[PDB]
Amino acid sequence: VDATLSRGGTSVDIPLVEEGGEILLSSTFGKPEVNVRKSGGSLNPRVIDSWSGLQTFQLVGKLYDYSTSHQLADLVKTASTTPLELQIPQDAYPDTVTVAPAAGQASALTLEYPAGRKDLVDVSLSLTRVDPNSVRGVGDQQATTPTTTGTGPVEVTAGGTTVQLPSSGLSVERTVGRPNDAVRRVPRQADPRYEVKAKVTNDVFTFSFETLDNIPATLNALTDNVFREQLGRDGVTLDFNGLLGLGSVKAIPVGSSPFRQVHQAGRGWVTVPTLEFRRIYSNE
Amino acid sequence: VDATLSRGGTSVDIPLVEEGGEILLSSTFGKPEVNVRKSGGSLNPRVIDSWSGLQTFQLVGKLYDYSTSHQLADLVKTASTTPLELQIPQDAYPDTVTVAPAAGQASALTLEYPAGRKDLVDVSLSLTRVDPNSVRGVGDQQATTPTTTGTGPVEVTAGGTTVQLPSSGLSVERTVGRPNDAVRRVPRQADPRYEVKAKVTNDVFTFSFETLDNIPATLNALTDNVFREQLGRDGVTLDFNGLLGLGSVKAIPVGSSPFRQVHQAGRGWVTVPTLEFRRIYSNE
Amino acid sequence: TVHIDRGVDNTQWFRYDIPELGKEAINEVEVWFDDGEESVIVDDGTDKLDLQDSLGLPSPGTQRKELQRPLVTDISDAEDIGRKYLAFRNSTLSGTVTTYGLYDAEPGDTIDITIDPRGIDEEFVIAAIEYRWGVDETILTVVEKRGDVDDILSELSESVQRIEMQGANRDAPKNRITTTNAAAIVSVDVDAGGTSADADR
Amino acid sequence: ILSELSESVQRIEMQGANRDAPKNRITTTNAAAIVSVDVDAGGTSADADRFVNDGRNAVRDAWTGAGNPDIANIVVGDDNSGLSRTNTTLGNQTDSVSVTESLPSAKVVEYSATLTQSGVEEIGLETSTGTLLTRATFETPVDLSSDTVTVTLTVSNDDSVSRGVMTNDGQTAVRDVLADNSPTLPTDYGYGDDSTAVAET
Amino acid sequence: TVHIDRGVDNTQWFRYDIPELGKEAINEVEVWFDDGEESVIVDDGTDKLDL
Amino acid sequence: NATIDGRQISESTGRYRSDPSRR
Amino acid sequence: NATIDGRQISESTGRYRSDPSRR
Amino acid sequence: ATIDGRQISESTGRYRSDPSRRRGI
Amino acid sequence: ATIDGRQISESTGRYRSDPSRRRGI
Amino acid sequence: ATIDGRQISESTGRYRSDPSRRRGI
Amino acid sequence: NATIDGRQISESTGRYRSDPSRR
Amino acid sequence: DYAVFKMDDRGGQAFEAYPRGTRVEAYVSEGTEPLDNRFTGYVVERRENEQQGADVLEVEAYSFDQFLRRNTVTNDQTGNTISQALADIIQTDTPVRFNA
Ligand SMILES: [K+]
Ligand SMILES: [Mg+2]
Ligand SMILES: [Mg+2]
Ligand SMILES: [Mg+2]
Repeated sequence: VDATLSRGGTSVDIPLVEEGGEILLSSTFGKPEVNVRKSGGSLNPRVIDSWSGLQTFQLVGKLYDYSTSHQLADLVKTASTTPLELQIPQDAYPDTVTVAPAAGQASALTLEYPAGRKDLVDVSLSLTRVDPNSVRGVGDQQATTPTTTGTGPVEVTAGGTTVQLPSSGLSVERTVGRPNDAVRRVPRQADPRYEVKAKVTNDVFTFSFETLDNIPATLNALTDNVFREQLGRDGVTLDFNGLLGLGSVKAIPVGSSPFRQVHQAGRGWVTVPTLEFRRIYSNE
Repeated sequence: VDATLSRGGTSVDIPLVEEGGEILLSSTFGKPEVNVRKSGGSLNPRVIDSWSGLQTFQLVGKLYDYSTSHQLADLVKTASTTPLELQIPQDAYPDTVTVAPAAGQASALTLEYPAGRKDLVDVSLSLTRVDPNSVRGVGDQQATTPTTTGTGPVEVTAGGTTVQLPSSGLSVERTVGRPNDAVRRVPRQADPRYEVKAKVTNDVFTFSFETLDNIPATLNALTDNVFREQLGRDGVTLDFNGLLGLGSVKAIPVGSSPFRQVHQAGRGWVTVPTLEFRRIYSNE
Repeated sequence: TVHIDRGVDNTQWFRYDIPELGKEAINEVEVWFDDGEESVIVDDGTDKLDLQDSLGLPSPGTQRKELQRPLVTDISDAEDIGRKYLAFRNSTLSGTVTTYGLYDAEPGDTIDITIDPRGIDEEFVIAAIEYRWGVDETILTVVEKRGDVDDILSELSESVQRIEMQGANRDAPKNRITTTNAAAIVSVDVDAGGTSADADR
Repeated sequence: ILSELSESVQRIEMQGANRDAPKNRITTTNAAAIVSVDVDAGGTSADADRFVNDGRNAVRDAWTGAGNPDIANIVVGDDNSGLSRTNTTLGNQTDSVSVTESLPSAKVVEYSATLTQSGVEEIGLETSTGTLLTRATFETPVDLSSDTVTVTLTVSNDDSVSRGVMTNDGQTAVRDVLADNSPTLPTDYGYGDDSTAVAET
Repeated sequence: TVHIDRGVDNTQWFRYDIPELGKEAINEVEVWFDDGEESVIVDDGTDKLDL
Repeated sequence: NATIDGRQISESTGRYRSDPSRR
Repeated sequence: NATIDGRQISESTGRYRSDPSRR
Repeated sequence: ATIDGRQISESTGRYRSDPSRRRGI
Repeated sequence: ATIDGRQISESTGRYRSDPSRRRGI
Repeated sequence: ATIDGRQISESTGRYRSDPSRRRGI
Repeated sequence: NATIDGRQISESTGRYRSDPSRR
Repeated sequence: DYAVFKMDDRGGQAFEAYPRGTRVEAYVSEGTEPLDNRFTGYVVERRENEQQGADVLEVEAYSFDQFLRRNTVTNDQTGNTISQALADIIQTDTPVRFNA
């Protein structure tokens, strides 16, 4: 029917609906902590199984409002000692499992806002099963997605110059993860221990668009002020101006390939397959 | 239409033509040198941006002359402190940029001479943007492709035995790069510094063909004399005999998979998907 | 005397490594002094009693070192030798904290460090500071710095030097030798019928 | 390699020692008084307090018998920045008032004054000679209008010190050092043979 | 005096590293004793002749 | 996975990792 | 990217790589 | 993969000295 | 990849000492 | 990956000796 | 293939690997 | 003889349990076999570090052989049998139990 993810008073329902023959739920069972002997004088190895196993849930679905999507991002990113509980609507699973965002992963949650669709968000969740009684931590960090009520364009501000992203072909993806949390082996439980850490998280916004008019000016302004400048300790201000109900975030392009300009034969315009921003310190 | 790549008096115009909706020009902007904090007590990381960015150009195109193809390879492979300058026919780019062949790569330039396709050469170029004023080095090393005017078969000579490669399905690919050049971060400015090193380059010839007749003799001669012998400090003489205007090169097959004999169900012949040779020391 | 106003807040650290170093600690030093003719025992009672109660030993848990300082004739100076030996071997915090900036900061300065995951919220003395460009790291060593293999080697080296220099008359008549240095370059040019040699030696 | 060298060095180190030498003994003993600071400014508690290095040294020098700190003034200021052990003065002093001294119990002393000053960020106890003993800071400015500032100093044993204790009488002496109140300063040392565990009483 | 009855059968090991160590070995030791006034030579003839 | 003389130098940190979000 | 006790043992060589010829 | 020799040698120092500390000095 | 400092230092001990064994002590 | 213990110990010796050289000997 | 100061720390084990069964 | 224990910690709470000289015992059980005390010792080093987000506590412990190692023979056993010597040395110079 519909899958509930909750943490105390906060609850999000994820429809678990997809087209046709698509994978809605994947559950992987693992024994990552078995020692299989690499050598020895027999034909077949000796083994030892002496620790908790892995269970991973990969949930795919669609959300019907942006507000719920931001609540899901906040719920996944938040550091709290309160168990994150997952309710799966299929008989092969118990009514509630205690979960962590995927154990070492930058991408636990992917939210996609594709072009040409309204009030329809693609959700991908990776969750690790943990022991319900072994959620351990000291810190508490409530995550908040900045929200506002405008209609305005997506604006990148750096060094006093504001660049408005083209609306044409505009597609937005948000990835969220908690890679600094530790999921650790326990001797004789079925499930691992979850160390909740009040530490740095992953939060990334990826944009794709077609640049159609004032093409040099638009691309040059972005590349001059963002890529060909040293941004210091500061970064880009990335303002959604109320598109998807989102507000203003502080970010920086990270790594070797965060922005790409693509020219195709026979076309009078420039494609941007990726413009990738990681969220930086501003949550003081 | 044409993109111009030049160094002093040497100048190669590359048509930048392709079929349908193929990618002609990709430009990737990056900040490889941003420090994003992997940990810390914030929800979102602190960052510092203090160094030059990265701009990479990938050019796909075609050449209508084999002579020009050899000039392009020579130009790319040559060590010289004279700037390699690129002129791009698009308004988003400044009229000239200073470039290095792709920073760490063995494959900066690929030239394909496919079966059929008389007087059509496929070009792929990877170039890194460098500071016009920060091109530094000592040595000049002019790269020369050996050229001759014959018609004869591609001949492979090792240990006094000569093997003529089948004309049937014959394709030639050449790969050129300068991995020993340093492209180095500098503070306080947009583009990195180019250290031109009069040192070893990458120059590789790949052949694809179908062996139709005298199959045992042809394949055995190559395998017995090249693969099952030790070649010592010397190698193989690879003579094009004027095909594509090319002459005689000294080479060796390198690695695990330089040569493959492929047999397919219901076919009376052997396919060689790759025969890969790297150019060895020969200049005195 | 000095404090660094810009502390290491919880948002400002990004790596830490904080031990208590008690590997080399002992609780008894006996120092022989005069011409090896008199002796003093320096006696850490606390550590001996704690090891007894902890391990369940029949008697106090003595761990001992013997030193001879034969030029020392004052007992109270021999005490200081032994005390100094104990003090420099004691258990201490000696942590690394990784932050940014702090170019004005020096060893001997004080700084506030808050690390919530570690339960640290204190004012500490900087023992050492290290600056890394490129990775853009400032690495603070707090409270104390201890070596590793270099600590073993330096302790041995000093001991060897002390034993080597025994019996040397320090009021001995000095003598001097001066190390001085000069060179002539002989250049060779060879000309044969107006043709210069390509190489000469 | 190191063990062999070390074993060799030790053998040569101890070579001239008379092992029937007269033996002497020094005992290493350790105790601490915690002094706790509370500041109340017109019903508002200070967010942070430091017993500064000058104050620690004042008590140290008094314990040697040099002389007691003469606590005279409560000083108030307009700067909450750079609170440390190392503070010798207020950040920015605005007003100064003469204290009244109260001794509510053994182990505690109170200094209080009535004061009018807007925008108080910081408060301190100051001796006649200008030595700062404590500095306390407020997160938000306090407006004082004939309000009582109280500084309370409480003396306690450091319960982290193993197998040593400052007695109730010793803690009273430290209080009396601060209160100029004829303390029973160290004049003597004793040794005994009862092993019954240490207590304040 | 004690034997571990279980043993290590050919199926029970799974890594090994067995050297003969001989880089420290010498064949003559001379010891000065009695305030350095007398000496004794300890003589390993086998190793001397084998070398 | 790295070895010196056939012995593993990889630390047996008991930390789990599990498949990334699919996209 | 490799670590001992959480510190990186990779050198911060400021040497660029940029993606190879497409083929 | 470029490995920093100062980083390795400085990181491993704790473990290099430990056998010696176990044996006294 | 997380590398065990104990196993690096323990494995390389034979090779760290060899330069000195080559020179006597 | 197989790592040569001789190569690690030979390459890092430079850096193992520097802390002690900084302190005299 | 790994390097400290340009020298290879990988052992020249003269040991072969060849492609696995296709599947 | 030594032991190394690796633990997860929160807000440094476990670090406080292991002051230098505190008693540590390691017990082992495989299957349904009863616990064997395999190591007894005392803490010499507690270390806590940042390991990729984890707060990792290493406790390092030494054992009783340290007391024979870090002590010296005080009186001379010249003209004693090895029996008489062992009695003298262990009873005077070491904190361990003597049983003839
Ligand atoms: K009194
Ligand atoms: Mg000459
Ligand atoms: Mg207080
Ligand atoms: Mg008084």
